[PDB]
Amino acid sequence: GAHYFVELTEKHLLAFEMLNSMCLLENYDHVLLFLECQFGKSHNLAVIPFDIILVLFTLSTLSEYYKEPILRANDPYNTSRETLSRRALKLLQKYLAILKEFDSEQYNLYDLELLRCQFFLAIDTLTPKKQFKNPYRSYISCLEQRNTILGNRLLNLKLNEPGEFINMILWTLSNSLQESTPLFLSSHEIWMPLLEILIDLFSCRQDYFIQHEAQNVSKSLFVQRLSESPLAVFFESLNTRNFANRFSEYVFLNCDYKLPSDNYATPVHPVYNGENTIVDTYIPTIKCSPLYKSQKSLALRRKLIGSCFKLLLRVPDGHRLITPRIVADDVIQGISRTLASFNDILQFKKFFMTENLSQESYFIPLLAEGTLSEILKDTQVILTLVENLSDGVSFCNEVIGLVKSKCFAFTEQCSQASYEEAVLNIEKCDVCLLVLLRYLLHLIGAKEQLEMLHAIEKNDSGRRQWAKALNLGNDPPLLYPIVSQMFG
Amino acid sequence: SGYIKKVILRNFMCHEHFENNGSGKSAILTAITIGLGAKASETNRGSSLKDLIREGCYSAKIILHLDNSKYGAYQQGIFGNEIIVERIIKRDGPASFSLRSENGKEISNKKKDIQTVVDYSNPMCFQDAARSFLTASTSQDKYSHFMKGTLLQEITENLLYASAIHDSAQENMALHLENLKSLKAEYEDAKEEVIALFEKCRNKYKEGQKKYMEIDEALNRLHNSLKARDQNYKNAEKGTCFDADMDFRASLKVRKFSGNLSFIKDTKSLEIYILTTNDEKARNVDTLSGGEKSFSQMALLLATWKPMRSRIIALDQFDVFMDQVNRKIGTTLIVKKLKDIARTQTIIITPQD
Amino acid sequence: KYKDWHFISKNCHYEQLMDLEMKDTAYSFLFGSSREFVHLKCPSITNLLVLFGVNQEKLKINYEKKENSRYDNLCTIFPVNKMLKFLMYFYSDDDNDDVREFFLKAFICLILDRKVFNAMESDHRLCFKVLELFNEAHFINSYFEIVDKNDFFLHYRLLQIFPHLQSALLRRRFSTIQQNIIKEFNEFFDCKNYKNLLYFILTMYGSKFIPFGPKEYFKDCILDISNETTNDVEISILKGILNLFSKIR
Amino acid sequence: TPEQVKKCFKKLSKKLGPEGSINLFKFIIDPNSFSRSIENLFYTSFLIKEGKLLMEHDEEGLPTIKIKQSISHTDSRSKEIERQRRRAAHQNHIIFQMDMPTWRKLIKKYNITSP
Amino acid sequence: PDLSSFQPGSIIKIRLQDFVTYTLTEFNLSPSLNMIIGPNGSGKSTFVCAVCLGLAGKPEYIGRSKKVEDFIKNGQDVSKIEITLKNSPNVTDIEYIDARDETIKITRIITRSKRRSDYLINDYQVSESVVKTLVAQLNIQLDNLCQFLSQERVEEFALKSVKLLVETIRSIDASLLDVLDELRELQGNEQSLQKDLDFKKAKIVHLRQESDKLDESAVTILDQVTAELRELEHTVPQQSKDLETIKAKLKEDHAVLEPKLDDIVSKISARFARLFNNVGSAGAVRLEKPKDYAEWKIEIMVKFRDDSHTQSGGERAVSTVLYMIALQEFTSAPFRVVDQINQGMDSRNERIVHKAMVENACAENTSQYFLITPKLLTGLHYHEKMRIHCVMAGSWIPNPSEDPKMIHFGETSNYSFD
Repeated sequence: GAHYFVELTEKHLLAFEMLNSMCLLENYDHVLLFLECQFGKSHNLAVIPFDIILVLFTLSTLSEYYKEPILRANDPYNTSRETLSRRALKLLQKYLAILKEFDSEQYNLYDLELLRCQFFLAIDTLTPKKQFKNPYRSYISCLEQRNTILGNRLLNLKLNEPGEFINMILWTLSNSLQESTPLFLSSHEIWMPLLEILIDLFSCRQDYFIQHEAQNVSKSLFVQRLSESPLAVFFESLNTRNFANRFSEYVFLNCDYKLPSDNYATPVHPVYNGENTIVDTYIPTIKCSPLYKSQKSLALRRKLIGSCFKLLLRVPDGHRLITPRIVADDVIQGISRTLASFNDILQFKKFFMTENLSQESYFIPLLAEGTLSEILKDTQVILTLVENLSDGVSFCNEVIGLVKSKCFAFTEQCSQASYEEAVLNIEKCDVCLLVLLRYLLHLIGAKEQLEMLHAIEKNDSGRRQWAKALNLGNDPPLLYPIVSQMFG
Repeated sequence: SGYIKKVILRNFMCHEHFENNGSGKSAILTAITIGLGAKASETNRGSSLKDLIREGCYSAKIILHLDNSKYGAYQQGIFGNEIIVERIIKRDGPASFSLRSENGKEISNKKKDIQTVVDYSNPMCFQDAARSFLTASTSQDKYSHFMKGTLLQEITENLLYASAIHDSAQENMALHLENLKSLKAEYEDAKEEVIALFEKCRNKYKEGQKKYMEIDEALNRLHNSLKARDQNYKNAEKGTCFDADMDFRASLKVRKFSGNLSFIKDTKSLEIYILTTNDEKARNVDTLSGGEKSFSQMALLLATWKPMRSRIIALDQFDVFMDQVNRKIGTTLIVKKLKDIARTQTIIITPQD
Repeated sequence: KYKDWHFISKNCHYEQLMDLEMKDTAYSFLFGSSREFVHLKCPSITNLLVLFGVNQEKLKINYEKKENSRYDNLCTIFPVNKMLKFLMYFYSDDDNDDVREFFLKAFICLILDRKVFNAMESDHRLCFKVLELFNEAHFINSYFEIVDKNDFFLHYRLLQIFPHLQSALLRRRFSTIQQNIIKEFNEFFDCKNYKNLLYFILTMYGSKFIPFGPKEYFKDCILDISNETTNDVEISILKGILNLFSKIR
Repeated sequence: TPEQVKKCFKKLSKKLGPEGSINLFKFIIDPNSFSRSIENLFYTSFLIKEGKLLMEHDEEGLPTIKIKQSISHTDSRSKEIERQRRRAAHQNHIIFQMDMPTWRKLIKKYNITSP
Repeated sequence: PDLSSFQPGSIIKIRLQDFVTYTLTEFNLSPSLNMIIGPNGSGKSTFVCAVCLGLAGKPEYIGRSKKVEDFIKNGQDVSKIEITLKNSPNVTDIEYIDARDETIKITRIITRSKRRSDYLINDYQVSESVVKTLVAQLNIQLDNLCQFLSQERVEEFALKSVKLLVETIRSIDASLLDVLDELRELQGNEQSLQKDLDFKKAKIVHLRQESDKLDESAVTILDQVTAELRELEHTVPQQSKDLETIKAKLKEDHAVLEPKLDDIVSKISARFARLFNNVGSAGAVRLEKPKDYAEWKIEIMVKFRDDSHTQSGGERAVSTVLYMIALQEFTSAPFRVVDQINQGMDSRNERIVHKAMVENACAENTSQYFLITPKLLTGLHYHEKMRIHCVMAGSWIPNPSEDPKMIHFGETSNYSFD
């Protein structure tokens, strides 16, 4: 009963011993059916044991595309006409949404706290290195003699291996933007969704850890209470001290901006053998567009970044965080010198254009301004839009000053010699303004709006006539038709 | 229903007429065994039926009252509401064997009738048979004990035999298919008396053909059956051995112990991982002694009969090497596990009160 | 077994679908509350369904031509979460009743086929968003056009993603219900219909009429007929589910 | 009375007292029989195996069985591990040999309890 | 050193170091008899393991374990088994020891990776063969089960009657067992060769059919048939002569085995009946001698009121105990070991066997005997020479490793008053 520990009622001991014995008899179909048969029926909330959390972490890591015969040989009938792995992931995500509600109006508080305890104990075992003990006593559990589940060894017993918990993030980020089916499938149904759950649980164990650590404590020691934080040990997996030029290059592994790292790309290998191989008796069915390919890969990269400034906001203004040796500013400028360096503007937009605008606040309208400041260093300054986030008159004065400062207009007479890069530069520098603009409207719910409107109209007319004077057959990257339509 | 109600003895062993060991302990079990369609050769308490007769009489008979009044009754409209089966043994001539109704009208003097009423026979359910289980055993002994108790070994063994038949059938069809080629080859050899010889080779080829499809048809149905049987044996082995697993953990909690029992299928053991109130790691089966051996023993007992849906259970002389101090605890476990059941009548017999 | 109505039969029109993605992906941050010119290549719902890979006149299951027994027919299908994203545009809340009913029928028939479900995302947010657009009474009365009596196979496929319909469709199929269930059980039991009975067991359990717990004589009827030991592959699983569901509270 | 283990506890915490102390010189003895003089020892072995009697030899020489009376606290979050470590503090196992001829030598100390 | 009543070859005191439950605790035994008692699983029935090891014995003679080093306490390094035994005036030809000392101590220190470690006789370095020959020259043989019966050896002793007869003959006269097994083998050879001769006769008759039915080719085959008939007619007399030789062998075997076995069985029968009539019941033994000698066996009849299949385990255990009592005068060992034997059987026969062994073990010129029992029954028959040692698991030693002055704790039968 160290912390967040919950003692067992007898009405749940039956279920946890039942499921554990079922898992002992290598019949996991009945294990999953027990959870699926009483999910949305009644207000009982049959929580999964933490050791049965681990096996579902393992059942998810085994999909048909590289082990079809084993999944059929476990159960040749396929009662629900689905694989064990997909049902496992569906069960994890279903209990995942329930966890981040704490909605006690229908469930019971004891059950909800037990569920949180089980998840936290499950995730606390993952201790990253750099290169089984059941706290319960009412029942004897599995995983005490069982190490492997149907070929794949385990997760907490594998990510704890040296030089591996840094490897699998690299694996899932590199293989997300892949054209080959054996490589693409390895991080689309295997390591994208599991990593999403991993990040979300590491973000929730932190949320619980901050409150129920040390109230009324010294700042120089409260900042020290963040070096052993779960998110701190999570980021300790990065085995470098060059985060101003490393963490900006781990998140964007397979992306192609202007990659200047003369160092060799990090070696990327599968965690489990045979992962990057398609099985003969299974043909893929889903046709994933490359746009859809990169649309669900940057929503994960940003969410991994979103868990980085979340500890960084908690670092006090006086001292700096100890264990990772990172600064809340060296990674705003580091996640800017690549973001403004993109080649494919589609990836630029889909990263900056975020589908969860409310939850992904408080750092997107910081990297936006950071990128704009860096890109005005080449377009030709002090940018203070973020400090103005409340009053719109400040935005309008700053933006009219900027457009009058010749930052949104094109460059000097060199037009066709370096058109392809200049146009990309100037259209990239506009998306950040658009995003900050959108954040302005969403965070705010007069004549200065009209002033900026006609100013951007004049600037757009100038760039259009510049494109025409460039004896060009197509239009420039206009900005106004979006602004006028959004404002109304 | 189907549970034995009353036992009637007439001049058998050391009892003339009644309704320490030797003084009426193994005699009842032998009467149940023989009065249910079994020979005295596989009883080891008298190699012949005529020797089982009380010395001082000529004819011995035992009346066994089955219960035919509930679900699973065998022809309640004909056999009344209580099956009465008796076997009469005398010193000479054929053994006497009858089917009797509730009121008393005789049904059938056929020995197959006894063997079908009961088949409508389990050895473990109904002293030395218990002591063979209820004694010192190894890891790869209790697995066989439980498998035979559930008749699972026999079920699996029959499947293995039929599986070999499928292989044997697969070998034969390969031979038949080769015979097609040779008869077709001989068809090429002879390709007016030679013409008659030429044609007669093809008719053998047709016989080889017709026999071949018969083998494939039979084999395919047999092969399809076995694949179902393998499937129908594994799901009758998962859901059956599992019910034995809970009643080992829900029975191990009465001494404030914890543990389970595995069913490792590649080395064929039934290791008992039991833990005490002051241990941390899953302990072995041989390190424990005394109370942690008898209480594991009797728990391993009670779990075995759970998966099989019967209506009466009997046991004799469970005090083979458990001390009385631990025998009382075992008795408490028995009464708490079995007294609450309203669909299983326990007929355990024990000398001490 | 392997043949479960495969609602998408033909191949998908991937180039036009990718182009219409390229148009739609910029349609999210200029609207999002107000209600479309991004899609005009599919002026009607039937055009969108045809572009999806659906054949002509496609909305019903009637079982004369072994309809819910079509084989694999390995044509690549399109991702589902975006599939619902394009379908939601044809909602037309304030419009004719017939088009709304057609839209609901198309939604239902695209839910419960093998190709779509076997490639479902674990997020499961769009389908619920479509679901809240209708109430359960009209969703279950003007429901799937599946035969209610004979086919419970798709009843399980329905009450495996929308579990709160558990007590909603039971009083629709069984319109006294507790004994209606057992009389229906005897019909399948005295029909050698061992395959259609499995999903019949898996579906209704957990509702108000057939709860869990040690208490029903279904186990009794499945225990009487087991003497063959070679009868059917679908008879030993059924008793395992039956005695597993008894030991749950 | 085969088991009769709890009868010793019911005589102890009804006549001796919740924190009383008696010895081999007082309890295991029997002035007329030898069977009852060793069954009491055997039942004491059961009681101390059950961990309900406090038995520490003082340097006087006489043994001390006193009723181990933990003050009533049903919490076991650390009482269980306290007892489990006390039993893990390995408890070298007394050979309490008592013989036939000398059963009359240690009656109390000089052959007088109740002959 | 109160050795006034100790017979030679006995054990005076048993100290033990680093055992599975025994870090350091000491006994001090008796010349006549010693009942060990205590609670279940308290490590009382393993001082027999300690003595079986400390007398240069094998580990398989116990059955508790299978490897020699399994007896070392897990968490320790070396186990020391230091034991004293009374010197005998007849044992001689022993190194590093004279014939004047009246107490000698044999000690073995088994280490982790070397099972066959050195021994220690009176604090002197002694090898394995020397200590084995010395323990043999104490005419104590743990090999002979009737001299050493461990917890798992009751089955090996009995509970079919055939091996009961085998162990009977082993205990009474090993030479009779040596002639017995050779008799069995020669009977098997007789049976095999009788079948061989029957086959030869049938084949002789068979070839006559071809010799008679034989077409010039018929006569040509006839000649070969006659040649084969002649060579087989040569072969058969050799088999007949060998069969006659083995017949003479079996005649000698029967003429040397049956009478002495019958006489010894009758003597044991008379002694058994004399012992068991005091019980108040009828008991006798039959030596069953089938035609197939391999099934020769000893069956004891029991009749308490006026093989492994017919008798109850308790009745067979009583028969074994009374048989050991009968062999007491026929086996010349100075101490005997019977262990845990009292299980699974009623209290009345417990009283019977305990009283019989008390009466027969404490008598004059009788060999020392060991009894172990997990239950001490009320109102047992006790003897003046008898001594009791209680073995207990428990909680409260001030460690003998810390205070060896207590190493005889509670032992009061070694105090002499002046």
